[PDB]
Amino acid sequence: IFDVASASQSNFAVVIWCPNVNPNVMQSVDVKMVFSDGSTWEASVPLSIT
Amino acid sequence: VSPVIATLLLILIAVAAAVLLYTWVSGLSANVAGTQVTGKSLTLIQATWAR
Repeated sequence: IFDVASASQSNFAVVIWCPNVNPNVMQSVDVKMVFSDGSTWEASVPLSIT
Repeated sequence: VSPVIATLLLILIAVAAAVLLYTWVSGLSANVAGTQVTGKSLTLIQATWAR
């Protein structure tokens, strides 16, 4: 297990597994990333079936 | 022969004190601690409260 992960040119994915998230009661969730320099970035993910 | 002996003892005395000044001066230097500069403020991951 390492404290920092890095990426390069071209596409890449992020896999997240939190057992507490329930699609039947949550309309949407959000993800936040904290950089090594301290800046931050956020994205939005719908969970609703459709 | 008074002057000749007097002058000699005076020369030795001044040389000894000068060398002692050097040791004291150099020891005085490089004897300052200083400080560190705290990093940039810590980003706030969350603020919350419970009972």
